[PDB]
Amino acid sequence: TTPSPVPTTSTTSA
Amino acid sequence: KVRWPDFNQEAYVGGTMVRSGQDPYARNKFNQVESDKLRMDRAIPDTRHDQCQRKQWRVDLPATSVVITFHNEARSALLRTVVSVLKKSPPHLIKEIILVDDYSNDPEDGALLGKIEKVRVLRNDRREGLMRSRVRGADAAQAKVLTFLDSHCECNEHWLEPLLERVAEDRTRVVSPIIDVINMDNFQYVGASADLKGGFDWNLVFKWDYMTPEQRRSRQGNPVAPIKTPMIAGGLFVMDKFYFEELGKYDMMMDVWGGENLEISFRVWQCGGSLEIIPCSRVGHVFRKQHPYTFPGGSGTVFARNTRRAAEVWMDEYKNFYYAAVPSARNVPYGNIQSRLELRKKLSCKPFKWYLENVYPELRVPDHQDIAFGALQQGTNCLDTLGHFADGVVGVYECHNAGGNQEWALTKEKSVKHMDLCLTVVDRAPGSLIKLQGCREDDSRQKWEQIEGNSKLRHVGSNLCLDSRTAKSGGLSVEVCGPALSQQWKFTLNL
Ligand SMILES: O=c1ccn([C@@H]2O[C@H](COP(=O)(O)OP(=O)(O)O)[C@@H](O)[C@H]2O)c(=O)[nH]1
Ligand SMILES: *[C@H]1O[C@H](CO)[C@H](O)[C@H](O)[C@H]1NC(C)=O
Ligand SMILES: [Mn+2]
Repeated sequence: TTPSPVPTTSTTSA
Repeated sequence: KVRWPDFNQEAYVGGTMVRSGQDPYARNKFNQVESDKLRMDRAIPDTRHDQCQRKQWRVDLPATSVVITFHNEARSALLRTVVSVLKKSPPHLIKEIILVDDYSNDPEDGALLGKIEKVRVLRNDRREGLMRSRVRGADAAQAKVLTFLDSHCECNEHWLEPLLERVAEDRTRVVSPIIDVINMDNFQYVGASADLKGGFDWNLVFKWDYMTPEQRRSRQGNPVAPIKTPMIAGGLFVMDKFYFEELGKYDMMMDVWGGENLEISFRVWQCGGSLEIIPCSRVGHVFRKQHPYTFPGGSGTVFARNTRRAAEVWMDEYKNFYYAAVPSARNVPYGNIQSRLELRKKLSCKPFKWYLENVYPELRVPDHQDIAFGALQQGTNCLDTLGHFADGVVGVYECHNAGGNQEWALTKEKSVKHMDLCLTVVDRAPGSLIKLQGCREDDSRQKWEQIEGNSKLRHVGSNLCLDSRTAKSGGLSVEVCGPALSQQWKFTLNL
């Protein structure tokens, strides 16, 4: 169970 | 009784310092040495958009009661949270700060802060968890508006007024700042991308979603406009106290941490309110990688139980997609939910389908005949088109939970499908790369099946399994099925 994650996302585009 | 600038931070933080030579991360899962080096009123950069500076507020905004719960917080971080509220908020808007000490080991962590102007301390006689602690604080609150903050936050310039302004205008709005990042290693305060908002996958674990191109363009259209969001990025938010009460507070049977953001977000939207992110409001938060405290009962059992209570009340038949993602949750008892179901009925709330269509249409829903769905995972890697098209190879790539090139389904026709493309066994010789080709109904080269307790993917009618052993040399292959780490694949949802 992991805490709230730092705000990031994929570094590429679909 | 002391004004905050006169509070003796060195005496307070002093006894509880990390000992010389000892681990700065052990107690808090952030660097306490770096936290302790900072002044309680340390300057932080103003991360607000320039347009935020051109706003003026009425003096008659409703005051708030700020509720901060904590369990074994670092003294320096807890004090700095309190001081940031007191320093950066117009004092007339701070009715009180209620610290709910959730059975910390040392009661003095909270008790000593009670000497500060505005701060009142409530101590739980046993571990209650953040949901029940927040309810205790909200029940004690004198003001008409509630503000909830974590105990390792730093409020920025004019953070409060923009939130209060929204709620004063419409009590059914539940509003949050943009959450800035306080680095858990060096305690630098930085802004993240404002193109991110809260979301979740069908396992009901919070994630940050990247806005669509149209949402991003809209945001550039007015970078100070309130942003509607499907899911509160927990748990920093402002809510009218009476609305909080009317809508059913929190589910008191939820324990410790987890699930309550999901539950309140579904309840607020389905029952007629809204959730917003307010760009001109900025609060930094120490994000970490591990919880520093224990979960009585087990962190896995607790999270499942809380999440089931949310799913069983709010999600209607969509709860089955949660159980498809987390089949182990079917075994976890979740207690009586009649009080919450009665609440839902009393409030005349919309169905979960309405929430999906109107509030979170970006959440991909499985097709009614899909066999499996979501991402196809191997370790921390995911089946990935790598941006390729027909005739292209496929690969593995770190799972990012952003869908896109990692979105697949195992269809009713046994195809492994992304958009209009299907995994195709163009050459059955073991070791051959597979290819993306247009999906075709009766193509035997496009048929696959889950085997071995949904832990591998076999090409139908063969003894060939999907294998990543060829990933360095050009992509995924078919290989003779065998007991190989590189042949382990599991869909996130098994339907
Ligand atoms: O049993 C608990 C667990 C958490 N907290 C508090 O709830 C807030 C949110 O928890 P945390 O920051 O660990 O979660 P994260 O922000 O990392 O998701 C923090 O102020 C915690 O000190 C609490 O009072 N009792
Ligand atoms: C971005 O491209 C990489 C390959 O360069 C991956 O295919 C990744 O999955 C893509 N990101 C998204 C969100 O699809
Ligand atoms: Mn936190």
